[PDB]
Formats: sequence, C-alpha cells, structure tokens
Amino acid sequence: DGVGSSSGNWHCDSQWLGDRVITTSTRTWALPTYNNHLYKQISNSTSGGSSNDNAYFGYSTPWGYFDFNRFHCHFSPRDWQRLINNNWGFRPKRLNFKLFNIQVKEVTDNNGVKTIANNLTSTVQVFTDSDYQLPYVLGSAHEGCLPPFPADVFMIPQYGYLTLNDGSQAVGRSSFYCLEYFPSQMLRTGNNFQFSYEFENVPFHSSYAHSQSLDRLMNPLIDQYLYYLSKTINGSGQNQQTLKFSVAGPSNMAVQGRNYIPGPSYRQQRVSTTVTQNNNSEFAWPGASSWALNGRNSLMNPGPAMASHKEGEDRFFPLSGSLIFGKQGTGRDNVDADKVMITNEEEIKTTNPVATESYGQVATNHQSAQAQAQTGWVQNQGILPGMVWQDRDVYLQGPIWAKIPHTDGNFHPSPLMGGFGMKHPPPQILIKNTPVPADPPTAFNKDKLNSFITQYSTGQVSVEIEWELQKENSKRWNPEIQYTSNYYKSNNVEFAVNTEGVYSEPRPIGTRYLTRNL
Amino acid sequence: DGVGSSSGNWHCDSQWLGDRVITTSTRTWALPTYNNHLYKQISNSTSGGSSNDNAYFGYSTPWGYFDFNRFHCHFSPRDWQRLINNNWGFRPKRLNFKLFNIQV
Amino acid sequence: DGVGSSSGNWHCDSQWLGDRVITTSTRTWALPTYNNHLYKQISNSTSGGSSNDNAYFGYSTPWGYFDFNRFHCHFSPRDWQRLINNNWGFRPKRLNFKLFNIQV
Amino acid sequence: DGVGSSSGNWHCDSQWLGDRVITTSTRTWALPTYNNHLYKQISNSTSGGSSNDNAYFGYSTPWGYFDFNRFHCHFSPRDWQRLINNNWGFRPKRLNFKLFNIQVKEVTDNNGVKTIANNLTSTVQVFTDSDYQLPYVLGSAHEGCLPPFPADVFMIPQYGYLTLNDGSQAVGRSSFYCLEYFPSQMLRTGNNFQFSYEFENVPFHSSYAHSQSLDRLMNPLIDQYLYYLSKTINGSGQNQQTLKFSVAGPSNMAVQGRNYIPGPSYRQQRVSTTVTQNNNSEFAWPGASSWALNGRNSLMNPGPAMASHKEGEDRFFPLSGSLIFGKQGTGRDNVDADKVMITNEEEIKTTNPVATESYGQVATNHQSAQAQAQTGWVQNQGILPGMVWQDRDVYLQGPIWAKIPHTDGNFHPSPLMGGFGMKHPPPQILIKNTPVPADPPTAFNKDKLNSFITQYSTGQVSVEIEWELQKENSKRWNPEIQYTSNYYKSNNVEFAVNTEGVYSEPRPIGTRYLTRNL
Ligand SMILES: OC[C@H]1O[C@@H](O)[C@H](O)[C@@H](O)[C@H]1O
Ligand SMILES: OC[C@H]1O[C@@H](O)[C@H](O)[C@@H](O)[C@H]1O
Repeated sequence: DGVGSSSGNWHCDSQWLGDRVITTSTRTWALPTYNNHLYKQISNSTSGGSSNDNAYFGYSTPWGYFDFNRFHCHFSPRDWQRLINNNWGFRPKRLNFKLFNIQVKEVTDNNGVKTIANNLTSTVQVFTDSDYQLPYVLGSAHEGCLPPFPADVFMIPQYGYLTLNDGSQAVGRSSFYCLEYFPSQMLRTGNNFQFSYEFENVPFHSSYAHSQSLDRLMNPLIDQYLYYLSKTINGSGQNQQTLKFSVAGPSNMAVQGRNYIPGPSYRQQRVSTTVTQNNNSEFAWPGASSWALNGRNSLMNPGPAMASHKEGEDRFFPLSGSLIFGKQGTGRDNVDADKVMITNEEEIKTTNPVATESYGQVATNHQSAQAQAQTGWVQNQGILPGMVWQDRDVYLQGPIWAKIPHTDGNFHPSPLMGGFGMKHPPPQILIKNTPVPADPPTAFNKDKLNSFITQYSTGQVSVEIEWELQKENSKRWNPEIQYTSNYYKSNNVEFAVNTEGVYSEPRPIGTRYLTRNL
Repeated sequence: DGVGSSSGNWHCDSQWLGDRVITTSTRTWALPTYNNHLYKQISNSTSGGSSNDNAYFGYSTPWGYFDFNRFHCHFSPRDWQRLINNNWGFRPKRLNFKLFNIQV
Repeated sequence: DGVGSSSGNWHCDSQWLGDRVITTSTRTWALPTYNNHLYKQISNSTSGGSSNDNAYFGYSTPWGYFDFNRFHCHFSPRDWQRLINNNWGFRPKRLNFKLFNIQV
Repeated sequence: DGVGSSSGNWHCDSQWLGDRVITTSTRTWALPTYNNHLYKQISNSTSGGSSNDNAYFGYSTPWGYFDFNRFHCHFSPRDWQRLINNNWGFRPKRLNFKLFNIQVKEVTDNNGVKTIANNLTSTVQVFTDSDYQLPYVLGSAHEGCLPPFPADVFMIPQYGYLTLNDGSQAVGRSSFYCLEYFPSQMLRTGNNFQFSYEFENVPFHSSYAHSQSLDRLMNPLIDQYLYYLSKTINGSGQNQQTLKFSVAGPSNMAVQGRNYIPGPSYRQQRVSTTVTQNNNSEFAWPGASSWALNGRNSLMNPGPAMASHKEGEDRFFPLSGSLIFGKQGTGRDNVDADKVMITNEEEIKTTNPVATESYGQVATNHQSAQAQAQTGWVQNQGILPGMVWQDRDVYLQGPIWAKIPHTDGNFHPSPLMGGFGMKHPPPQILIKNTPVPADPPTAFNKDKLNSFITQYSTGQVSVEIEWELQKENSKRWNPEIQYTSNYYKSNNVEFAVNTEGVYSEPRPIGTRYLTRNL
C-alpha cells in the first residue's frame, strides 16, 4: 500500500473451541545481510575440521529463513498445561503465515559513529519452497526459532545446506542450488506476504501414559488353559530327567502366554547423574551407540523410542538416548549437569524396553545330555510381528514436525526426536534483503559489483496453526496426575520474566499425564 | 504507483512444456551517469590509435543499454544440459522484458 | 484364418508420449517337443545330487513357456538411456501379448 | 487371401495424357537370404582395404531393398523418345508401389542334388522407411535397379550402410541400426503390399538446349551506349600514355557490357579418346580434381555442371567430370574405352564454362609506370551474383532423384549426378525373408538359433509414377534436332533383344533436343 499505513496487526492469542485449538503468534524479527550477498562453498576444510566422521561439503547462502517448528512458538505454558491435562491427543491441521510491516534500514558509518535511516525504496524478497525443491533444514533441531516469549525480538537464521562429500571434497553427484533461481515476491514498506498450508493426515500424538503394562494384561483371578514346562529334572542325582508341565496362572505371571511383545530396542549405555557411580574413564564417545553410513560414524542420538530408566532408577539416563535442553543462559561448551535439563521417557516403560537394558535372552545352542542349555543377551532387537510400542514424547521446548526423507521405503516414520513425520511438511520460508549497490564507477567494468549499501530489515511475523484435539473418554474412578505449578514461595514465578527482563523456561514439559488402558 | 510499493517481483525459473521452453531471468543492475551527461565525438585520435586498420570515428553517449544476448543469461547449466541432450533443434519465439523497482 | 494368410505383423518400435512409454517387441521363436510329450518326476536323485542343501523334488513337463521378464526384452539400449537420463521414476502399466504366424 | 488366388496383375504400360505421363512397370524379383539372417559389422579391415581415402565402417544387414531410381525402369526407349522430342520439361508427381504374388520356397540338398518346394506358411516382411530414419542409399547410383527390359528377372540387392569411422575403427558417435526394430508387414502367399507416395515440389528438368549463348544476347545491329577502354598507349616509344575509349558495338562483341555471366567452375583435367594425344604417364588419380573431407580425398566425380568440351573438340572429355555407363556385358575392371559409353554435357556450352578450361582471367596486381599489368587464370570460380547456369542433363540410363542431405545449409541442391533433389525422396522399401528355424534340440539351450531352413522368395513388383509435362511453346521457324533411330541396315535392332535373348541399350540418351531462347 503506502509508507504511512500499517500492513498488518499484532495477533498473539489462542482460541479453544470444542475439538480445536487455534494458536496465533506474532513476533518482531530483524534480518541482516548474510555473506555479503554471496553464495559460498563451505566444508570442514573451510572450518578446519579434521575427523572423517565430521567431514562435510555444502554452501552458505545470503538468504535466511523462518523456523516456527518448536511448540513453545505456538503455545504459552498455560496453553500447554491446558492441552496436556485435558486431552488424549492432538495433531496440527492448518497453517497461516504472514509477513507485514516490513522496514528496510540503511546503516552509514562516518568515523566510529553509525547512523541508521530508513531506505523507503528498498525491498525484501520472500518465497516458500512449496515443491520441496530445496534441502530441507527445518527437520533438524536448530536454533533460530520464534522466541517462546512474545515480547522478544529475534534474529532470522542464515540458510545453508549440505550435499554429498568425500572428505572435504565434492563428487559429481553433489548439487548446488541458487535461491535466486526461484520466483520470489519483492516487498517494500507497505507490502505484505502471506500463504496458507494444510498439514497432511498425521496420527494424533499420544498425550497419555498407559495405566497398564504389556506383561500385566491378564485377568489376575483366573488360570490360563495353556501349559508351560515347569520342571526338567526330577531331582538331584544322575539320570533324573522329566518333562513336567503346569498351568500358567495368577501365581506365576512371568510364564503366561501373551499375544503381544514390547517394541524394538537398540541398547544405550547407562549414565548416572550421581557422578561417583560412573566409571573413571572417558566413555562419552567410545562407549556410545552409533550407526555407520559410508564409513562415517553417527552417534545414535535419540534412541528408537525406549524407556529411559527402570522404576526408581531416575538417576540413570541413556548416554545419548534422550533429549537434552539447556536452561536459560546455559553456555555452549562443556557445561555441568545442573545447567541442562535431561528429558526422560519414563512413561513408555509400559510398552517399551528400557533403553539401558538388554531386550531379553535367546537360546544360543541345542541342549543335550552332553550340553547344558545356553542363552545370550539380545543387545538390539529389530521389529517382530506382535511388537507394540509408543513413540517418543513431545515437549513444549521440542520440535513439532520433521520431513520424512524421500525414499523407496521407511518404517513407522515418526521422527525419532519426536513429533509428526510428514512427506510434505510446512514448507521452508526464505527471506533476503535485496542487494542495493553503492555508487558504481562512471566507466564500464564487467566485474560483478562488490560494493553495496549496508542494510538490514525488520518486521513482524504471524503464524496461525489450527490444532485438532482428541478428548479423554476415561472411566477411571480415582483422580489422575496432572501438570501443576507448585504453590510454595519462590523468588521468581516459573515461566515468567526475570527481575532483569529475562524470560526462562525452568523445566521440560511433556504431554503425558492422563492415562489410558493398554 | 508509489514510493512504498514494489513495482515487480523476482521471477527466475524455467518451464519445460512439451515442445516449448520458457526461460525467465531476473537480475539486479546499477546504472551510472556516463560521460557527465554528454555526447562525445570519439576516434582513434582521441584514444591515440595509430594503424589504419584500427582507425575509427564515432560517438559515445550518456545512455546505456541492456544485453541479454548470451545463452547463459537465459539457461542454467542444468537447463542447457536438458536442452542439448534431448533435442535436435531449438529456436527463440517470444520475448518479454521488464524494468521495475527502480531506485535513484 | 487360412494357410496362405499372415496372422500378424512385425511390430518392434517404442513410442514416447509425455508421461508414457509404450514398448513393443517382436521375436521369432522355436518350440521343440519336450520330454517326449511326458511328465517326469525329477529330483536330486534323478540328477545325482548329494548335499542336503541342494536336494529337491519336482516334475518336468512337456510344456514350455514365454519369459519377457527382463528389461532388455522391451528397451533398446538407446531407449534405456532415454529413460534413465530424463526420469525420476517409471512403472509398468499395461501388457499386450500376441502369438501369430505359427508354423508346425 | 489364399494359396490359389493371384494377389495382383501384371501392369506394364504407359499412358500419355495432355500434360501428364503415367508409367507403370511390373517385374519379377527373387530375394535370397542375406548374411544368414545376421547383421554384420563391416569395414575396410574386413574387406582388406588399405588406403585411408577408402577406409570405412558400417554394417551389412539380412534385409534387401527395391531400387526403381533409374529412368529406364519407368520408360521404354520409345517412351523416352516421345518425352524428349516433344517436351521442354518434366518432373515426377506421384508414386504407387505394389508387391504381390509372393512365393516363398524351400531348398533341400541331399547329396549334390537340390530339391525346391513351396513353403506355404513362410512369410516375407516388408516396410518403407517413411520417416527417413535409416541411412538412405538410394541416392548413390547403385546396381540392383529394376531391369530396363520388362521380361528380365532380377535379384534384390542387399541393404547395408556406413556410419562414422576412424580408419577401420568406429567412434562413439557411430550409430547402429536394427531393421527389425521397425514395424513391418508380414506376407504369406496370398498377401500383398502397397503404398503411395507424393513427390514434393521439384523444378522441371530442362529437356531443352539453348539456341542462344550467354555472350551473344545483344542486338547485332546496334551499338551500346556504353564505352570501354580501347587504347592505353598512343604508340611506340617512351612516355606514350593515353586513355582512349570506344563504343562497344557489333564489330567488337567480346567487350560489350553484359548483365549475366556464366555459372561456376571447378576445373577438370582433359583426356583425349585419341590415345596418342595423352601424356605417357599415370595421371588418372594423380591428375584428378578432388575434394578433401576430414583428411580423406574424394575425387570430384561429377563436376559442378559444366560443358564437357569446346566446339569440335568432342574427342576430349573431362577426367572424372562426366557420367560413364557400361555397355551390355562390359566387365568390372580395366575395360577399354569402346566397352563404355562416355556421356557429354555439350548442350550446356551456352551458359556453362567448359569443364577443362579456366573460368577466365583476373588482375593479379596494380599496374603502374614501373609495373606491367599482370593477370592470372581462374581455375575454380564459386558463385557470383549474376551467374546463370544449367544443371547436368539426365539420361535414360541415369538416376532420377537423390535425397538432399539434411543440413543447416545447401545451395541449389540439384543432385550433381543429375535429376531431382528432394528433402523427402521416394522412401526406401526394405524386404526380408523371415528366418525359419530348423529343428531345435529337445533340451533347452539359451544360445540363439544358428540353424535355419534354406529359403528364398520371388514375386512381382509394380511401380507407377505420374509425370508432369511442360510443352514446347516455340516460335522457331526451322525444324529442330530430334532423337531418331537410323534407317541403315544392321544385324540387330537398337534397344531390342539379341539373337541370344540379351537386351542391350546401345547409346546413352539425354533429354536435350528441343531448343529455347536464352
Ligand atoms: O572419534 C573420536 C572422537 O569422536 C567424536 O565423535 C567425539 O565427539 C569426540 O569426543 C572423540 O572421541
Ligand atoms: O592415393 C593413390 C591411389 O588413389 C586412389 O584413389 C586411386 O584410385 C589409385 O589409382 C591410386 O592412385
């Protein structure tokens, strides 16, 4: 429209209908010029990397992008409480995105003194990758999200991507992408941008914990009509061999026949937060579970979903097998345990093997009169028919969706870090300040212009997501576990601003409070 | 229109139909003042040329001009590969040119 | 029809439409009598096999069968190049089979 | 249809309408199996060739093809006389082709004794290359035409083709063609084949000779108003220099201004049929005009059209510059002049330079008081604006059409051997006996079958061509030259059968008898 008109309004609320929740978030952003308007080849060579496991090849772009892919972008802590205490499930449905009130600014420096002024004719350009033709970086859990607290102003992160490498080198199959080779909308102050998106059908996240365990599903009062082998010897001494059979029943539940078995396992090393209980060695990398791809070792960072500890063992956690969030102000490198927050998957204990335990035991031989029966431990167990499992829980600090990789086959493509896997996730939204040349020379020169006006932009972003709810139908008589604030006096309010103005999230909050039968 | 409105959008893609290819290229340009707004007689004398084979007479203008007359203006290397591997022939048909978002 | 009429024509080409390829292959075959018109029990015993991993039991028939189940049956090397350089994917859709000009 | 019915009738006549001639020719053919049903790589290595100028790479095919591309296929000698004496021009219009009364036969040999029997269920397969997707060999002047005499039974020639080579080797750009990869019609006895073809617009062949020469086009009674430089010196002695100018007129015709000049020239070496007049050396190849392509030398066999000798010099002929036909029964290699027939282009003497002469003279310097005027001979002259020329004459023994090569550019693409150049000439008609296996073994073997029943086919071919005529409009008072038979007694009739049954063509017959003004 024009210089003097606002191109959009602040809309931050949430709206609870019967089976639907509509979250709306507005934030203020700032976009720098990245890479001096250049595309740059980057690799572990350009960054000085060494180990082959860390080698990479790729490109950094002048562009930047929006990430709303964490839940605290869309939910206040109160809204999150309201979701998790009342609902068995939820999934995203629709998306609405807006860019408005764009302001492009010019920075001039004289001597040690900078002046900022509006550049009214400068433009910002924006496009969504709707055909998913770019490397999709939103499914890796990155910084640069919209801030959880609506009054914070955030920097837009720089877009970059990786392609195939051999060491620091690239192969011929490596692909380079110019983001200028897409059509994009150009925006002066007074222009706005919007688009809508439909989430594809995704199952409801399970926001409940089971009130039954998979090995306890029997009627405790009644025998089975099945028999098991109770006794193989008639007693001490030579040549005592029998087959004795007993009814499996209430008194021996471990031996009863069952129709369903716990889900798959890939075993994690167990680490105690009580520190003297740990070995006196460096096992962090060496003792870690990992998978290998093309000679590279990638740590298996989230487990396949697994229970983080056994009952009462809460001090234990799987080495890499859980999500670790930092507290507010926690540094980058080598921080103590009290400065991070270790998620635990304890609720899926009912259907899922413990991350730090063997799946079970198998027979390793044929017994005989000569040979005793031998068993061995199953350290990793793939899918078996009859397995049943829960996915990893999702968190207010955590990711929402991932892009399912485009491949011939996948199994149960729920993202291992948690959330909703999608073949066509919310598309990437790319934004860039268009370069404005400084004064060119008065004689022609064929070289590309390397001299530009120093410039940055700011504005507002609205994200509106419609969420579908699955209500609790339970007949449970006794009251349930719910997420609560604690009444006891404290210097600060949890999930509130500091005395210095710093918003913090004191604890990770999962979704699983309400219960269901198994 | 106005100071605060963009007068055009960035369109750079290529579009492959059955017997047609449509290339679109968007670039950012800068235009200096040339010749201090003057027309100037120029010759090999003004440039110091000597040999008769190189002698010339003409004019330089304050104006400047657009040249999209090379193929890499319209074709990405991948698009060029896609053209040359699959086709016995090609020719240009239509042209559309735009100037927009002018900033003085 | 009759002794003096051809019951079919040779059709070997390939046809590239926009999203479809139609391959057609014609070959000349010869069919012997197998097993002297007999069904025969066969096993690794009848062939002299030994190891249990190789043991088998079955039947050989007087019949014979057609196998077009390799790609070079339907694609010339040039057609294969044309498929693999230009396309992210392909799948079979329809099939048409003919036997004609039989000569006993 | 059936075994007992004829699938077509013999139609050999010609039909003269007002401006149209329709020729119809029927012949009997025999088709062997070629290459034992195999495609074979062939090269100068496989044939033992040596010189790089003769090196080639290609394939021979089991297929064979029809060639009606000579005029004696469609015209009796009387019809040819009737064409050339009455018409200024003619061109082909339509084509109709038929294969019918196919007979496939089986050959069995016992000991030194062969038995031929019908194989009623065997088939012949036929297709036209209508999209011109095969190497086109009909535009090279080859044996294997339909015989000029309708009672002769002819063998179908074997189809083969060449692709790119380096020496005897092939490069990656070389292309291989399987003729089985085309659709073709299969024919038992009782099946027939036909197709129609439209000639594209081609200019009329010029069946006239000019009654004027390009340098005589002036009015002999009247002066020009132009002047020429008659005299550059005033006389003998020193310092005699003048410019004298005269009117060009009837008495000096060589110097008059003219609007049009003779056509282009590429000079041929002159050879006398009076043999003692020739040099005593081997000049056949060494003294020959040639063009070079990729390091190979190809003799320039037909000239660009040029006059074969000057007036009264008929004993002279251009080395390669004319078409040479063999007489009946003339051998393959090193035959005397009396056993061949040397065509002469003498009629185009009016507009075309003599093949064995220089085109003319050009100035090679600047004359001056110090330097005399110098000229040099033009041995080859390309097209100049204002040039005018006739194409090579066409012959009853000669070719009709050629395929214009498919290229970015060509100039005046009249075939140099004569006839009608066409971008889409009459298509190639390919024919093959379909292989019939002998008895296969009773155990399966994956090898292709190399054992076949010995087999060949015969039948009839009809070719019908409609020809458009251009009548003579001339106002010439005196009678003209016409082609005639000579009345004088001879042992044989010309263009008739021998006492042994051998048809022969005693002389080459061109088209140019009638005259036109220039
Ligand atoms: O390969 C050895 C290294 O492996 C890395 O992945 C690990 O983070 C480092 O601590 C080091 O142990
Ligand atoms: O290169 C020398 C040879 O060239 C051939 O083209 C010619 O026919 C031979 O006679 C021989 O002279």
